[PDB]
Amino acid sequence: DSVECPFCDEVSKYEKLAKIGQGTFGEVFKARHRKTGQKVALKKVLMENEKEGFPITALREIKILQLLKHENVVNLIEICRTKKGSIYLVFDFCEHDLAGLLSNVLVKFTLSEIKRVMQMLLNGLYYIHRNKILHRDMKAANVLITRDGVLKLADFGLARAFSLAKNSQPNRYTNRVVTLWYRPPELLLGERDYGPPIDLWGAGCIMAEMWTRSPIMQGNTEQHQLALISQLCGSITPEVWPNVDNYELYEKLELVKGQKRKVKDRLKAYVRDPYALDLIDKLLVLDPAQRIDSDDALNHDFFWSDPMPSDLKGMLSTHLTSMFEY
Amino acid sequence: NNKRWYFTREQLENSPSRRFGVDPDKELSYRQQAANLLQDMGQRLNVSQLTINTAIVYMHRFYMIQSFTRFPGNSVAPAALFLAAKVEGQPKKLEHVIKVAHTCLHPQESLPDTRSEAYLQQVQDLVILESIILQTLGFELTIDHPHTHVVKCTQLVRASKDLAQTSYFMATNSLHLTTFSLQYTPPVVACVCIHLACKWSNWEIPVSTDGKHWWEYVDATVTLELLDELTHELLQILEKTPNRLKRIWNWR
Repeated sequence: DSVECPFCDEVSKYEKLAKIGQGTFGEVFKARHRKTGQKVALKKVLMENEKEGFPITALREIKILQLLKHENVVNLIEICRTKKGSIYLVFDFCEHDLAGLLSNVLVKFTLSEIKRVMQMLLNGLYYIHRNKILHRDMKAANVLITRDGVLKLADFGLARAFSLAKNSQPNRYTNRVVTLWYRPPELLLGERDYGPPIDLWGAGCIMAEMWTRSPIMQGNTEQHQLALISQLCGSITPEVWPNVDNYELYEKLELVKGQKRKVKDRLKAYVRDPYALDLIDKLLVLDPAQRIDSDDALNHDFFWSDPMPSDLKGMLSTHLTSMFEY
Repeated sequence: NNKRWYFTREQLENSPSRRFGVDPDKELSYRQQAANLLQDMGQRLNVSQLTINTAIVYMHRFYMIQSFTRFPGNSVAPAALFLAAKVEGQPKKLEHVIKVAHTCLHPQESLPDTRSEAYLQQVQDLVILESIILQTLGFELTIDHPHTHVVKCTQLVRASKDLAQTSYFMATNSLHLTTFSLQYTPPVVACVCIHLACKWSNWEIPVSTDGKHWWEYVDATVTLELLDELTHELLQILEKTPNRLKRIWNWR
């Protein structure tokens, strides 16, 4: 027979449409409420092996999405079952993502619009950080925008909660997180007591990506990355980055010794505005404790200069009526 | 919203189990029994009381939707616990929780062949049940407990260590023995725990310099009249519980 279930609707009440994102631990359809036409995104809980009942990392994600209710963070509407069995995460549908826009050449951003995007992106980071959450997966692909031009951070699959590390016991978080290209130096050198700044780095890589239309530092492996970074920010030394020696991989990874900071310069050609440059710079700072934070970044003169942040709705509609996603 | 898992006295009366032949009295004991099973298991599996409480809350809420006649306490508990453990950052391995559950319910029998079909089925059985639990709870697994406020609520009346201890005991037994957690917010239950703890320890909480009673600093909705009714129900069932009261009795 059947079991009572008042608080978990069958996913049948949504009509699948098209596979929109093929990320890791994410099989993302689009869907339509069979009654209201309301569009949603369905993330089916992978259960590849999971020989330990419901996937804990899934429980983690679920706890987090429920806690984050904010305008620049994706929205979990509910959770649905199938009646083996399957579990679906249901979110408010958003029509574009930053990856789909930056690649499509039919799309162009004015300086002011770009300002709004970053303003929205940094504000969202301020929120989650204020809620002691790390996103740990910063990349254009995980940044969505609705029809009405609202930016929303998404995919908290890798996200985890963080604590104030005192009592003489540094944290042991997982080290191999966030995509390679958008990954920060602290993690490559094998840090396990990292914090908010790791997402800020990601945010840096995105800023540039707004003008360059392409992930600025593409690396084959963790070694090719670290070099590629140093070839933009300069050489990793105790002079520029105090106590960077303590890492077991410091030069025990054959790091390139001769490099001077060539960030502003290598970018001037793409981004013209001197303010934008100055920000991208304080975001792509090597030493995490010297890298700019969500709060201060917002207060940067960039967000307060003649070309003031604009709303995006007009562009999105006039631009294309289609949704940009791989 | 935030009232879904809180019920009225009439609602508790007309439970899912009532509608299948179960007397109020019968049912309340099924709960206590499940709680006991949990407490026992959790100790053996070496999880925090916090975890065991979360389990107990899951169990309570669960049987406000499902009936004991369809789901026997003995099968739901291990699943509830298993879930609570993962949820609270103390995961226990599935086999590990089945073993312990077995020995508690059948202290004599020996564990089946971990290769047999019998065993494999009770493994699938628990995973299924944990699923049903998740669904019945609408995947709302973040729980808040009186103990959080009772550490802060005792600090608020500058209580003795003994009076504090005693308070926690009330707190935890309230969870096992009564359905308070299905009726009153954690803050409130904490007050009920402390009030009774005073009455038991012949401790008198001094009225504020204003005239306000200590509980108004915790949950405005709390009236002495209520506290007196709850502490009465709580003490009543405690007295019926063997050896329980003995643990806080002043013997000197």
